[PDB]
Amino acid sequence: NACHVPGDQIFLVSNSFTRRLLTRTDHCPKCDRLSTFRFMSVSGMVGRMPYKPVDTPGPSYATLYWRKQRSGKIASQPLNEVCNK
Amino acid sequence: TAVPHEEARSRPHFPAYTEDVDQPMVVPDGVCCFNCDKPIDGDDINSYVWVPSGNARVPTTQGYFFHVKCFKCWNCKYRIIHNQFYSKDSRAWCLSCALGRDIRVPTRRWHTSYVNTHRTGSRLTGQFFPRHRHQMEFLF
Amino acid sequence: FQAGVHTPHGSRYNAARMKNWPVQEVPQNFNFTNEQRFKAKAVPRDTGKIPRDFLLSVLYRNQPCEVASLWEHCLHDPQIVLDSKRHLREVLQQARAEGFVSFEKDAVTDRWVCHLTRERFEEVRALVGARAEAQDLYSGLRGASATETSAYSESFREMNEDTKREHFRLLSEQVADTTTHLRKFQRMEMDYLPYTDLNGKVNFMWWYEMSDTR
Amino acid sequence: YNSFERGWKDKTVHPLDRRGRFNLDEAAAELQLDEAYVASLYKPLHYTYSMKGQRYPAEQGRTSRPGSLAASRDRMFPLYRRNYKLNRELRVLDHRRISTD
Amino acid sequence: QVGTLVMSQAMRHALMDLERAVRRKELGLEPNYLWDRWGPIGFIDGARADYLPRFEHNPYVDPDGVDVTEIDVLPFNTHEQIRERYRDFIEPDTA
Amino acid sequence: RKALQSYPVPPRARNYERRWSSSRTNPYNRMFWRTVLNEDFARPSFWVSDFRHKYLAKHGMDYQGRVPASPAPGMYQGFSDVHKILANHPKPQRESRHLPVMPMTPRVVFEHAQEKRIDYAKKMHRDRRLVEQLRTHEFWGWYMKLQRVRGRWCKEHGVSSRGVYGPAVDAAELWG
RNA sequence: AAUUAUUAUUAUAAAUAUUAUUUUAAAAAUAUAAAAAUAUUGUUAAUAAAAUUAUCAAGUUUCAAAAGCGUUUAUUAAAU
Ligand SMILES: [Zn+2]
Ligand SMILES: [Zn+2]
Ligand SMILES: [Zn+2]
Repeated sequence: NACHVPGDQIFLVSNSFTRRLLTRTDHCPKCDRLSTFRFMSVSGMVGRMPYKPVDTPGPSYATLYWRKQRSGKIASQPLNEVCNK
Repeated sequence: TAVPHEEARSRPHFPAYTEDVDQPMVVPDGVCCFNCDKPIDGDDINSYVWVPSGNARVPTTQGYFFHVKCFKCWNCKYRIIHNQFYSKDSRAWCLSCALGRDIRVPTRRWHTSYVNTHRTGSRLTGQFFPRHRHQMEFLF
Repeated sequence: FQAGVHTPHGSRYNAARMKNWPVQEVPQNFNFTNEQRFKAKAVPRDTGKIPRDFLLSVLYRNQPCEVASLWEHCLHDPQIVLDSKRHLREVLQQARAEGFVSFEKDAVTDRWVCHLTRERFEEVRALVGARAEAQDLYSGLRGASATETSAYSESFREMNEDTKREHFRLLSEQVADTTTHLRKFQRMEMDYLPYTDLNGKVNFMWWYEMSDTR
Repeated sequence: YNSFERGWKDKTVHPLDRRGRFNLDEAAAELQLDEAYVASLYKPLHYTYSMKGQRYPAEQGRTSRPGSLAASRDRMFPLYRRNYKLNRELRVLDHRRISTD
Repeated sequence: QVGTLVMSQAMRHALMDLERAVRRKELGLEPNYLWDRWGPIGFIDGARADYLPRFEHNPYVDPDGVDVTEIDVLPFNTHEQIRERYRDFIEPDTA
Repeated sequence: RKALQSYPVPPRARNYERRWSSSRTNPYNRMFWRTVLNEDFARPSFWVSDFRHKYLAKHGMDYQGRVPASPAPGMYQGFSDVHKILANHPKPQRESRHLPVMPMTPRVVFEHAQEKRIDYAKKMHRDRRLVEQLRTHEFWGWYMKLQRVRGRWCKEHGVSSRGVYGPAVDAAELWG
């Protein structure tokens, strides 16, 4: 939902920061500096549309496949925790 | 894409914002002009015309790279009309000259193509989000 | 994080305590309803530099390390900046996406091994260098009688002749017992504060110092 | 509008873009970009280069009135005077560059 | 003026191609002077003739890293300091 | 309507006609495939396609080689607006051996006036982001001074900035 | 174009500026339609070529009558 010079992140955009939507400026963690991000794809909405369920627009078939890699197959590390504290 | 058929976009012919979370699609560091061979600024700029020919790999880790001013036909030295070029032995040749034809001067702008910069003209095609089976979605 | 709320009792993880958070006891009758177990929106953990600079110095020591017994190592460092098993795993997701660590199931076994990725491997080697360069300053023995540990210079060099792998074995549990005494008389208490960047993403700025209680 | 009476005033001038105070020429010195040029980037291109543009009539400045002296368009708007060195140097083709004989 | 030749833009691009041919054999490489493939029909190599008041968007590029620019040829103004600098190229061989 | 012979270069977009056809853009990519694919489409451009008829006569053969481009010096000397009795090539030369020079027709000079106003545009953009990557680049660098000076002040004044409650509502890591 | 009006005058070129003209406490019509169970043409001279949509905006089939694809001031077995 936003990438980098070489990396990615994720964020739901409001109405107020619609200007910064296409390309941002942010701290790229695969670096130590602010670097301009892009908008590789959508991941939902910041609020409800009238008369519609919680996931009115739906994230995507795409941004889900990005999620199913981040959370997804964590089977490398249910060790050190699963959801507990 | 995979997008079996009848699911791709129809009126503009292509979906906006090719999501590419599978492979990040960044400009490489060992990058260089195909036509000129001078190293290219990493990513801070749109002085380079980055043609990622879908998945390319061979021209560079990603697709061919050209500074906006090295994007001319090498043999005839004018612009690449309608931007279809012909990679002749690692020096982009104009299709008409590279094809044997000889009409060797255009009308509008001679030594600089009409091209877009940094793939912005090449993102009408190639590698939309579901670039493969990608069934990891609905499987458990 | 409290003893009996999200976690079973007695699981008071002996790691960096959060600052000002009073650990209070809950009766051993407690249990959420079948739905409150799940609402429970936790507090987000720092994954920034100081944990990611501290975790990697661990995984640089124990280069191939079974993930299961990884947490039992970060507890051992005097500079543990990690609140609990949850914080480690979230940092371990961060450092995973950064490209620093790379889990591989240890083919001969069925457990993954946090391998420091060869891509950014030469970065952490420098990174572990600066901290050690800046850590040996503090110790009151480094500088008072440097010759007390000049007995160590030769030994460990000639130790690596016969039993280097067996030397540090006892040294490993030795520090594990001596870092606990410290961790009873001082811990790195983490005081955090939220803040909103120009892009409206509320996140927390952190810092850590050592609380002296004795 | 914290006015209580709207007008040509108390219309909060920039209820956004809070990162004010840009020292262009100071910043232009870091980029080594001809301080006179950089400041021109940040005003409508009508005002600096020899481009077709639309000017407001009060901006043009009035003849010498009984109430006020002749207020030329420059002495009231100094940083809008076109710089025709900077135009020519950038936008027009010099005899030199095509002198063939 | 005494001897300072009025160098048209065509010249200061003909004196660039000469200087670029010097630097090459000053680098030790082969000085492939452009106008020694230039014959009575134009480029003998059957190539498109490179016309001299060359556009600034078609600068002659040699992938050997030779620098010649306006700062280079402006001192070679008068007749004398080229007949000795580019002696080896402007002069034909009669042997 | 401003006859095309007035424009320095003939116009890019060429509007036509067709009451029953509404689309601004000329369909290129069709005018391109023909021409590239079919040799004949574009008139031979006399010279590069003469020089046969002069090889065949003087050599008894088809030329059977790639014809040189850039017409020889001395050809088409009476012509004045060649541009068609050629490709768009320049009027070749005099019958001389002087180095090739573009005869600065009103057209060639205009192209110079583009490749300077192309370098002009790409330069006014290239250094907007160069100063835009100071303003926002330094605004962040300064904003983090703010969250630091706010970070320092919010510890001595003890404003935890996390609600009316004490941290004992935080330590639960519930909502409350 | 009667104007400071519908109004990017598209000859060019370029691509991240936090460039800066839009009153206001209601229901009728109306312009208009978000939302929403059944029904599917019973409405009508006649449904189906009839805005946009991330729920990604596309009816299928048969028969009869009907040429060229250009071109028209009441737009077609007009006139080419
Ligand atoms: Zn990055
Ligand atoms: Zn290039
Ligand atoms: Zn060519």
